[PDB]
Amino acid sequence: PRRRVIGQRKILPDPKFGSELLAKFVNILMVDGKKSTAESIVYSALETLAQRSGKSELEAFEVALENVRPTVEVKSRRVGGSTYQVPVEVRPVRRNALAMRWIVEAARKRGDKSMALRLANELSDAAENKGTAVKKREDVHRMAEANKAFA
Amino acid sequence: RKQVSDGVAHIHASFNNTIVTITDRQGNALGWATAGGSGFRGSRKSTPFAAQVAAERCADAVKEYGIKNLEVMVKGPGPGRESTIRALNAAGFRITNITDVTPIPHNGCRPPKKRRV
Amino acid sequence: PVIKVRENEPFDVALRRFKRSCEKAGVLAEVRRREFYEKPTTERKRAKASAVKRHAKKLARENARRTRLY
RNA sequence: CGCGGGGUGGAGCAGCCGGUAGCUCGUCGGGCUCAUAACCCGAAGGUCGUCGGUUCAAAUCCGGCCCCCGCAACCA
RNA sequence: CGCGGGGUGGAGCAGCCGGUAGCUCGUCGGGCUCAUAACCCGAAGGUCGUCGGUUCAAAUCCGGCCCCCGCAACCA
RNA sequence: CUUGAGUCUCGUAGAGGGGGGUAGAAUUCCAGGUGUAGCGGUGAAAUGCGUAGAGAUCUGGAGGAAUACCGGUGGCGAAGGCGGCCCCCUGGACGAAGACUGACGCUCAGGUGCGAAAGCGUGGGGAGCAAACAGGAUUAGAUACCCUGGUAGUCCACGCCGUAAACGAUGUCGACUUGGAGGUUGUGCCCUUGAGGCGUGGCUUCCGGAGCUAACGCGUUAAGUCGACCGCCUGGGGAGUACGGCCGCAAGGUUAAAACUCAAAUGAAUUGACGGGGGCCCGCACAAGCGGUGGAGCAUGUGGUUUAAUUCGAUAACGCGA
RNA sequence: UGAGCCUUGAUGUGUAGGAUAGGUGGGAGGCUUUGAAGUGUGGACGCCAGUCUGCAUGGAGCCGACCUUGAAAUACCACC
Repeated sequence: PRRRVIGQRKILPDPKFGSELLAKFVNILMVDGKKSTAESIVYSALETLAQRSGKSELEAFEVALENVRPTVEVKSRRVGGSTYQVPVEVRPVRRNALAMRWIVEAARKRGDKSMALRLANELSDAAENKGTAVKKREDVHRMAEANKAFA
Repeated sequence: RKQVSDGVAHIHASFNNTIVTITDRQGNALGWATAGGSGFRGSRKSTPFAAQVAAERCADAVKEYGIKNLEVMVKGPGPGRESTIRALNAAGFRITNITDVTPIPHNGCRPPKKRRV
Repeated sequence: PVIKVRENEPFDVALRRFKRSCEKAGVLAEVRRREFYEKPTTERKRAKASAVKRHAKKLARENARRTRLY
């Protein structure tokens, strides 16, 4: 907004593991204010992922995230007659959220049956550096690279 | 090809496009590169970044001449004036002279007419 | 703006010196003025108007300065 | 009839040794874009005219056939 | 009469081999637009003058007729 | 007679004028070397130039035009105008003292001359730029703006043209009326004890007093206070046009009406509103996000059409009065 | 600067692999004081693994069917 920046509101960590990032992820996943279901889904996926990849639940989730975080994004300035995309370094708070949102969109898109299972597959892909979220991440990077001249 | 230790970089810096040309000290060009040729078009090649990468390309080109010392002559107004020379430096030559080599008439020829925009 | 790098001189410093020399020369400005043709009337008009602006800036604001703002 | 060029991904131009199987525009997806063309990423389209053979590498070297060229000569 | 051009979607200009059936403005819907024209998307309008035939491809190659052109010649 | 006007003496500064030389930079082209795929251009493109070697880069040559810096609300000129250096011819201005002439002055209808740019004629020249023209864009269209080219012309010589917002939109000459801050160019004195101190002349930029002015503003360079002479104005359009004359190669210039027509037309300033003017600031205004509407079926209101009637109203109206 | 030729030298990665296998026939040991393996490198090619080769040093050994393979040794060989 124009006038005042405001402090971000408080977020509680999730009951199972006691973490803020996961709570944010479940929030992102949720729909229609239905939290209990969304967090159950998140837990189910997590369990499947842990089974697949070994490591802790959390650690695996974090790894998967790392593989879809963007260093740089682009924004439209357009000072000229035609529009110019300008890269910008994306801040720590934002990048994490973007990766989450990206994972969740991929899960929505996938063709598997259960939501939790789809999310799980998406996380596995991110860990392996395939899937959908990684592609979109790549595309973002690629656009930035193309418009690197602008800075 | 004959190796040469010392030579020139000519930096033709226009508003629309930068041209880097490495030559020997006598005048004979060794290699050249351009922002337009570096894969930059329109808005993108009229930029310092385009110019520096063109400079980098030119430097790469004259690797086989094993040039070490270099003096630079900067021509024209443009973005690729400081950026280019920085890029050249980075490429790892001993920069010896920096000269400005813009053609300034002493009120000779009539320039073309002012644009109406 | 001919320049020679001194012995054990940093590159960046040298670049800065060159930039300063160019600024002093007014080469870029020179170029800018010669890009296309200025009508004599236009040149006269610019010069005069600039002088008028300078004089305003010198005297009227001084007068204003005498009085305090708050 | 004889003699030189050779025959391809929707069209075209594909790196002397047979192991590389392409690039432009084109259609679709997306991203940007006010728009469009542009730009970026990725994707479907093969026989290498054909019949065979030297060889694990073959369309890629050779024997024949069908065409596209180019030849220059002929014609009672 | 004889000889060259050919005959279309409301008007016009439609890619040598007969299998492509069009584009402009025009009318309607909508979207934007302060407005309008513009811009974008989509939509109704055919016979291909006609009678036939070579052929599964025909208006698309041919035989005749009706017109539109253009011809250049004629006229007691 | 000497105050006005002029001459003589010595200096001063000046892009003042005319002629003739010359310098350097830069553009263009030519010839050649190096070298390799782009260059160029724009908001973005494309036309255009490029592998027949461009662009870039170096060497040599040709030619034309103009003179960076100095350079300045600096200077000179009646105005137009005048800008690299040199030389030749040449006009004016100012100051310093003296000496002389002795009203010789001011203004000026007709008249005469000079008079930017464009334009015309004849002969030269032709780098760059560029009306016209051509192509590429943009656009609904784009006979424009932008891009790529490009001829008259711009340059020189000699003639003509005689007009410009040829403006300070302010005729010329003279006298008088408070001030400040400068610039420039002289000149007198002063210990120049230092770039200074005190004067006194010329030209010149800005601010401002009295006064003047419709106001804006002008204000010792008047638009103040007065005198001399001239030029010009008499509502807007029609019209600086027609006819006629004079001039001109022509383009056209100059002189200059009438009918008819309207009740305005104008100037300055004021308050608003507006601006694809400028500054500062705000709002789910955008941006960042989440969920919708627009497609489907149904509900509901409206438009329309239909009807005997489809009640009337609302149209920031349309689940509204209801 | 192009381009032939008597000649004597070099050149040749399917994957199986000692690793830069052109093919046929005569063949089981060719070279080594008109100087063998190991070292120093000058110039070439290159699929970056290496290969041929000059000069110096060294002075008494490296390479064979091998294990594999459609085809076996550049152990000598002539034809191209």
